[PDB]
Amino acid sequence: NIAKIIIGPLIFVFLFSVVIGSIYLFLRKR
Repeated sequence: NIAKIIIGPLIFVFLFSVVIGSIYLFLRKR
């Protein structure tokens, strides 16, 4: 297999997790 193939979902879930996750903190912030 290739590493890139793994980077695809790895970066998609990683980047997305951070983005969406950021809201979890923002909402708490006041």
